[PDB]
Amino acid sequence: SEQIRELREVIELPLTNPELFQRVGIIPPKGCLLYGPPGTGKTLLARAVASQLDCNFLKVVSSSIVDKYIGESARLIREMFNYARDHQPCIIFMDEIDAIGGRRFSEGTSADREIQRTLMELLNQMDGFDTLHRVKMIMATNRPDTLDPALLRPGRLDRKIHIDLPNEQARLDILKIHAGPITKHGEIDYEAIVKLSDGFNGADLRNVCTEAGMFAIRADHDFVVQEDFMKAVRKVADSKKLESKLDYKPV
Amino acid sequence: CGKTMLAKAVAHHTTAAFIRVVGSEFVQKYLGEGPRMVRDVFRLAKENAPAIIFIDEIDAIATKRFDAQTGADREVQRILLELLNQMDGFDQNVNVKVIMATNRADTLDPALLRPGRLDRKIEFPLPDRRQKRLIFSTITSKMNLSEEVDLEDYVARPDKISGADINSICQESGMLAVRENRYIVLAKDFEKAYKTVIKKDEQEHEFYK
Amino acid sequence: RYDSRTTIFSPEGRLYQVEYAMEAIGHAGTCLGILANDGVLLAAERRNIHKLLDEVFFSEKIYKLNEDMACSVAGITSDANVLTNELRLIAQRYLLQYQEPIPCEQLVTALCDIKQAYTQFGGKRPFGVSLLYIGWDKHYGFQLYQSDPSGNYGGWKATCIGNNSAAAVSMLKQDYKEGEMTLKSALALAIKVLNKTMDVSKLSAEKVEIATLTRENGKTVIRVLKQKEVEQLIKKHEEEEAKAEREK
Amino acid sequence: GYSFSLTTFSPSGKLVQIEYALAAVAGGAPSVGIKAANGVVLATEKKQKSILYDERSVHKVEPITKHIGLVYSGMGPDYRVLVHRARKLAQQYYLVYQEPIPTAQLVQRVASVMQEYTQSGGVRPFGVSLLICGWNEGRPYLFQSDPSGAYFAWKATAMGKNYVNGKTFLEKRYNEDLELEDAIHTAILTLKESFEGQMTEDNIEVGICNEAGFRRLTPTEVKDYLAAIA
Amino acid sequence: KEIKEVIELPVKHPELFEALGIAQPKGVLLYGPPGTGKTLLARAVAHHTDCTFIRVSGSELVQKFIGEGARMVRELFVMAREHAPSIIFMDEIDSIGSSRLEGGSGGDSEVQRTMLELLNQLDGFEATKNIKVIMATNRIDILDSALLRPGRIDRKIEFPPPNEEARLDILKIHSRKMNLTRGINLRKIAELMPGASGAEVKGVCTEAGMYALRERRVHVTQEDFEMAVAKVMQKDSEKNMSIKKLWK
Amino acid sequence: MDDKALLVEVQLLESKTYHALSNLPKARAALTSARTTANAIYCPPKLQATLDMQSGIIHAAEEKDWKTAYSYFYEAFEGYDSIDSPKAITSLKYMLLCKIMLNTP
Amino acid sequence: PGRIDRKIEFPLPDEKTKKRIFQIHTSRMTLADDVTLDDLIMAKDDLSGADIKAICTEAGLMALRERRMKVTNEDFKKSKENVLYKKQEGTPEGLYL
Amino acid sequence: KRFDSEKAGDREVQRTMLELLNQLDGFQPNTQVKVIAATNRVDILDPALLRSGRLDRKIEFPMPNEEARARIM
Amino acid sequence: GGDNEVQRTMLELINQLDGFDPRGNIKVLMATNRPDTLDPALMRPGRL
Amino acid sequence: SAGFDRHITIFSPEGRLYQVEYAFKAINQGGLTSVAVRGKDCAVIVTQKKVPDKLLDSSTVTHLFKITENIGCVMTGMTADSRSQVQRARYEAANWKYKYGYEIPVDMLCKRIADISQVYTQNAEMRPLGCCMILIGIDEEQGPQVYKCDPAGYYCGFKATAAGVKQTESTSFLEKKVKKKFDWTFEQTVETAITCLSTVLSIDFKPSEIEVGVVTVENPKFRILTEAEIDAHLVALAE
Ligand SMILES: Nc1ncnc2c1ncn2[C@@H]1O[C@H](COP(=O)(O)OP(=O)(O)OP(=O)(O)O)[C@@H](O)[C@H]1O
Ligand SMILES: [Mg+2]
Ligand SMILES: [Mg+2]
Repeated sequence: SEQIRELREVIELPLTNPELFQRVGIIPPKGCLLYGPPGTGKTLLARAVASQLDCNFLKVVSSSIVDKYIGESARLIREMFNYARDHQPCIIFMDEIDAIGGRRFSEGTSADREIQRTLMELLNQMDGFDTLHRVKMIMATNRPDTLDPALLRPGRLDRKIHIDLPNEQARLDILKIHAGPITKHGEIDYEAIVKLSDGFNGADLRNVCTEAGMFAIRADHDFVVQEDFMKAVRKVADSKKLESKLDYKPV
Repeated sequence: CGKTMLAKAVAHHTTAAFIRVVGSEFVQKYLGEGPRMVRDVFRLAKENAPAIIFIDEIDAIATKRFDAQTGADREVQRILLELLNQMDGFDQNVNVKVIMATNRADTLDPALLRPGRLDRKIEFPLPDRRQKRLIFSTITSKMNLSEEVDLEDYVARPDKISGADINSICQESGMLAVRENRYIVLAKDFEKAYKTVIKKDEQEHEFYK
Repeated sequence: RYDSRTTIFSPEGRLYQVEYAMEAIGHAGTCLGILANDGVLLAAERRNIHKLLDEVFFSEKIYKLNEDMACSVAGITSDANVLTNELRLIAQRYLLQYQEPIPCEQLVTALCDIKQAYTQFGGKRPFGVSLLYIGWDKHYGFQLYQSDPSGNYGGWKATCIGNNSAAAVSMLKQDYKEGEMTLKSALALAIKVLNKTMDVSKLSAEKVEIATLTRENGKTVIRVLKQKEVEQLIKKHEEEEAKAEREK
Repeated sequence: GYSFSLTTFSPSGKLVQIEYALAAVAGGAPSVGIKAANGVVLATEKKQKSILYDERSVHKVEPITKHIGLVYSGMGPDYRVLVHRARKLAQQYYLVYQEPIPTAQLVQRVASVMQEYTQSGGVRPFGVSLLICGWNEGRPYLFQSDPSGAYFAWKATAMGKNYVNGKTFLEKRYNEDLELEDAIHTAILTLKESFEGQMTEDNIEVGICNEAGFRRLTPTEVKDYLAAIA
Repeated sequence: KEIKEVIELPVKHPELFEALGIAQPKGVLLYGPPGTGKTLLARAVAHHTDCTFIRVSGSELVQKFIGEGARMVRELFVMAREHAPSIIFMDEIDSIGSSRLEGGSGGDSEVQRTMLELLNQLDGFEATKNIKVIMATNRIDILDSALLRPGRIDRKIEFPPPNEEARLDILKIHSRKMNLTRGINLRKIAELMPGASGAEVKGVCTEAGMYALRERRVHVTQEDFEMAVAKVMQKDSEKNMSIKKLWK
Repeated sequence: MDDKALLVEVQLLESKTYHALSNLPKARAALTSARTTANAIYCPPKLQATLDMQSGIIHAAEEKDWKTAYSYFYEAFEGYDSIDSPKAITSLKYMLLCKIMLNTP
Repeated sequence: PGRIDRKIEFPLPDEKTKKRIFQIHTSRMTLADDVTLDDLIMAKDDLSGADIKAICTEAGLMALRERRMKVTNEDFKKSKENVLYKKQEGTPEGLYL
Repeated sequence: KRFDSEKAGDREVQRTMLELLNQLDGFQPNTQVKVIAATNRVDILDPALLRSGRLDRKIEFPMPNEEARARIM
Repeated sequence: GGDNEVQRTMLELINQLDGFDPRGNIKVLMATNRPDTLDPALMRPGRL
Repeated sequence: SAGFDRHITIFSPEGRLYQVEYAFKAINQGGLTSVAVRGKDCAVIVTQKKVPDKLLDSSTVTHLFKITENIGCVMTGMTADSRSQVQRARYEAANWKYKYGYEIPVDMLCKRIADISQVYTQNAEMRPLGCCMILIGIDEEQGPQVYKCDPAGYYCGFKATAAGVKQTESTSFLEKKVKKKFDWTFEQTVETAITCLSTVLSIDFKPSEIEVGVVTVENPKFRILTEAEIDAHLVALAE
């Protein structure tokens, strides 16, 4: 609830009101950095910004523009603006800002400026300095080992915000969303699920309600009994514990 | 210290064919593509008008200083050799100009630094006094400040500021009034925007001083 | 490769770590001693003569060591102070034992056995220091010796240092004297040799150093001669250039 | 690179790990030292990371004997080792000779201590350079050691960060004959060249040598000295 | 005059080497420090050769695909048989032609694959005639010891930095179209260069005339040169002195 | 000679009288030689503001640079802050004149 | 073996068959009677067969350089210098004895 | 991992690859034409190209532990 | 990139060696000098 | 970049060295935060406990460690390296009384601790004890003090102190806290020592989840607070 709105008017007020950007005069507010887990945050609260106007979305895979000689990439900048010119502030949704095929380490093998040959030219040429009609960019990625120290100026990552994985009570929010269109009795103590649940991931609590229906396929439950969710936590959360490579942090 | 801005300022009031090239997209893989991209620039340049070739950074590959008894370092070394061959090789005279920009210049090759190839050497200081006044004037000239809060109280400060961070101060106080719904800077935020960007001491672990 | 510790031969007799140390002394100072009847001399060069130093010792390259011997130095300064404090401590051990001064050869071999012993023992370093020797004894008189990082040595009549001033050895043979080896004939030879090798022209007196050793009434005084009489020695050689152009 | 270690040479030049140890000296706090006609002035820079740090707890100007002081530019944790070494070493002269040790004699011996950690290999060199002062036999002295083991005799110098700006300052500044009171005036004026924003009575810390012995200045005088005297 | 002996003389008068009874030379190497007239002498010959002149810079023989990056070198020299007298020139062989290194994922094979064809189209089963090569680069000791053999390159020609008599003549060429007033001595200015490159004499000539341009003046005095000497000539400016005295 | 601080006086005083005789480019060259001479002195503790005023004078005589010459006049007044009052009061005359001429009254 | 059955070394020559190298490459050139072939052979003991062909061509160029047809010892004194100055100074100093 | 070129080569394989990607997203996931795939090395495949509604279920095959070896023998 | 077309021929060899439709009476002999640098897909028994 | 000196303790080209500054992020696996506050003539340690099991006891959990009768400390970092650090602290505190005949100052003890942590950096071949130590004590003619020792061998005494995971958030609160000139009358100290940790961690803890060590000019003995009077100070701030 704090981050529905902290991202809202930092995008809304510059696009709705460009006239205050001549009452003092600076064009520059070009969006926040959404960093944290994968979870459901990257895809779902992007649709929370879609609540008023918004729409646009499109998609930025962060891969088809990152071709090496940037004479093509600068055309691949303005190729995406062929639809962003068709409107008012178009809202270029951008997925996996910092993600390449595989992993990204420091400056050794191909974990290099292949982003930053494109990336520092985007914030120059997409919007802000070279711009058209107060289009808004929304940076969002969760990996980033190497970054620009000049990215922290007002005009690239004007304000940053971190997404956290647990709440133990926004579980129950996301739980009752996924305990929605599934047939049951209303027999469910939903907090008795949550206290026995240890998932700590919003995308993986989606998997918990999925496997509880698999326990409902078991023993011929057209409904879902309250035991099936307790069966589901012991199957899903144990499968989460049995995976290695547990070092990931966005910078 | 305002390096690339000076290159952009030449491109307005010239009648040339300005060409800017980052010094990073030819240090890539695919052995042989690196030195050919140097040829692809100059064949495009010398076929054209009086032109300006602005190489952005060669703080990267610019220095021999050893014989590489390794692999994939002579490919690093030979791009300079291709750069020298089409800079002061044959005559190649008519109306080609080359501008480069780096950090500390003692690192790079002394073969580059002979005059006839790199005739001009220009050093950039930071924001000294009488130059903090001029940049504060011009940025706030095209900015509705409209107060009686004097800016020269921040001219006379120590903690020397790089010229890019002066641009960050005036834009941050623009955010630090509009976000609070003000149609004018009141310059009580201007103290906070000054104290924000000056804190780049990070951590340093309180160790090795 | 074979650039490991010094306790391993290359495939064929080429101790690479010893060769790396013997090339390091060419990028150092410049020292030379000359022939002399009834005397001997040393000559050195003042490096980094920047105007914010004191020189409180007024003797940097030269270290008077027993009573009638001194030495130059060339190489790593960290190893230089170790050897000089060791070498003075050899000569007093001999003097405590026999009540007679050390006769100028087996002092050198006493150090050269220490300098060798770091090439066979452990993973450390050889001494990266070569240095000269001047002295007088009862048996042979005035002498010159030349140390090496490997512990090898050798007597000489005129010698110098390498990659800095290896061309001076060609000049010492071309302007060689034998017999007519007085001190004033040798000091005129010294300022001429340092003129070409030190590439800074006109040879300011603050860049050089001259130390002598004579034999007077059985005392063997050792002179580190002051900067005032360096001046009239340089201007004598500057006069000889204007006299030599009369043939032109 | 060859380096990686201390007990072997490079095929071309010198020991590389000692050169890397000097890089930690240049990344330290700035310092300055000026030898005047009647005394030597030491002055250094001392800023806390926060307003919480008690400034009167750990000191920079540190006396060795009653006529010898010492500062540094490097890492303070390595600094406390060779200070305690130089204390006990200075007493060993006094137990033998019954005479206060001259300033040229410690630097023979303290540099031989910093010599010994450049050996072996299983050890690291220091990351600290020093400045040693004192007024023995009338004439005052000002020396400088290094982690390699060499030493000097300065008229005036400056270590730490931005030392090239302080050196070109002092090259244009330092004359031969001034008193100690004029020497502190140009020793804070060279600290103002590379310091941070505010300079209070707690940001600097200054010690002096008279012929009446070594003394470090309390902040009562240093406030009154920096009060509008440039 | 050595280049006349190897290029002009076999082309103009081949019957001399018939009567004398020796083979004719075909290999020229040019070396030295940078800025010592290595590329004028290519262009001066090419202006007066009365012959085919084939310019090959030493770095376009790699392309991007293996095998075709080599074979055009074989197609290069066989095209020189069409214009049957010819001179082919190399730019800056510090590229391909360096050293046969080891295998593994180190060195490079394809650099060697091109180099072996250069090693063989002039010294293979079929010896060529009336085709002469000129190679020019610095870094003499790091090109490979299979094309440095005197079956391949017959003339190795240095280019030392010019003398004080020679710095005067270089100064007269570039100050020819420059317009000097009077009371001006070029020999004094030539003595202000303790070992200049020779190519930086132009940098003095351009910057001295540049001082008159900012004054809206055509007159050039001796004061304009003496300010331009300190501008062009610089130093490394090795700071902190601890590096110097670690290495005394 | 070897003394330096007297050269900065005589280079600056000639740049007055070449400007006083209405020779603009020769006063420019005498001022530029005064700048590169004044870079190697202990302190020009008052002569800096004396130098910085006539940096603004000759720059104002171009009738082309009415912004940076204002900065030279202002630095000269800051050097004249209560340590030379007769030369300080005339400094306001020039810097206000440069702000009139910049059409910002 | 099975593929290659002979391995043949070609070492640098001796002081005996080197005479045959100088003899053949001085077949059809006007040779003055002052010369001795064994001067350059015995004094220096390092150099290839392709070195010797370069010496014979360089000494012939020295005769036209000072207006001559016959070739004397002074040609070979300057030629044996000028050819051999393309191989570096030395290896190690007098450690071994 | 698809890479750019200039001499065709792989520049028909992605037209065969994307046709597999276009058809698999071409129909709704109504279970009747379930698709099975199997590889030996994961690090060649395109991970962001599957990820949501494409080939999605991970069925790894570990090595037999102790008794699974004794069962197979 | 690299040896792409070689891998397509090499993997086609694998799927007609084991997989669906076993071959029956086809015996395969291979010989090499450098056995270390071969694919573990061929090192599996059932193929070799 | 790194490479060069990321296994053993040698220098990096121009920079520093990494194995010591990897011990600074070796504290954070404890998952804990400690706060020390000196405002006036008393001194307060506060540190939470984290008990994840009912079979786990209560008495054998406390990180408050009594060094001498007038010197107490608290330990962060990993657990096993912390207790061996305390064994040296208890040992050399008694050697001062034996050699020199009086009670050791709290200032002198952190010199003796950080010099032992110094040798492990200078000389190699021992892991350098990834834990942090905070001291309090009463000094005659000097008042109370708060000291911190570091794994690198650094020490500095300072008024308001945080450690563990949340230094940069708690010290940011305490810079704004200790800027006004309010007096610190032994409950102004404790209530700020609670509410700083209570808002940075965001716990506003239940009474049985912490520890509070104290020392005061009146009774200079080191004192661990009773659970009953911990509740008394907790009901004092929330009136
Ligand atoms: N002796 C000379 N006389 C006249 N001009 C010279 C002389 N030597 C060098 N130059 C000048 O130097 C430039 C040519 O450079 P040069 O022919 O020395 O190539 P180079 O510098 O040897 O090649 P590289 O840069 O790879 O070392 C020309 O501007 C030329 O006028
Ligand atoms: Mg730039
Ligand atoms: Mg050239």
